[PDB]
Parts: sequence; structure tokens; C-alpha cells
Amino acid sequence: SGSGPPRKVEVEPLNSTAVHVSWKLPVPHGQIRGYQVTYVRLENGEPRGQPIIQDVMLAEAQETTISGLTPETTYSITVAAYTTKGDGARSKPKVVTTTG
Ligand SMILES: OC[C@@H](O)[C@@H](O)[C@H](O)[C@@H](O)CO
Repeated sequence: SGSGPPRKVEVEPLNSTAVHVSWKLPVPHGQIRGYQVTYVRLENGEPRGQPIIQDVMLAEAQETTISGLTPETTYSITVAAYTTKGDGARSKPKVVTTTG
């Protein structure tokens, strides 16, 4: 509502407990104050447990590392901007599974 989604979200695995998430600026709305990276464990494709929100509270932000993940575990990741007119649209989920 406050903005379109972050564009070209990418996930790069780092190790069995961490992945690197990056994105491009939403299409130029409210003014961007930061980004909300949300991830949730999936079990057989279904979300399980509370989603975890990692705030990246720089308007210039375009990346963050999610760490403390469990090995051999599947996660669904979305990104949304925080704006002066409320949350932006969330990106479509990107789903990855950590190595062993
Ligand atoms: O489709 C993959 C499967 O559901 C698995 O990766 C779970 O996320 C993991 O077993 C968590 O216990």
C-alpha cells in the first residue's frame, strides 16, 4: 500500500545456519524508512512457528544476513518496505533450504 514490493529479491546461502538476502529499491508512495525481512520455517511446504522479523532500518538498505537458522531446514523469506504511509507490498516468497 505504501509502496510496491522490493524488486529482484535474491537469497545466497552462506552456510548451514545462514543466508544472505538482498534486493533492489521498490519502483518509485510513502517515503521509505527501512525494510522488514520476514522468514518462517516451512514443513512440507506449510509455515510452522512464529515468523521471525528482522528489521533493516536504513532507507538505503539493500541487504542483510539471516543467521541462527537450523541446518537442513526450509525457510520462506519475504521483504517489504516500511514507509511514511504504512507498509509496502511484500515480495513474493523466496524459499530456500539450508545445507547440512
Ligand atoms: O520440504 C523440506 C522439509 O519440510 C524440511 O526441510 C523442514 O524444513 C525440516 O525438516 C525442518 O525440521
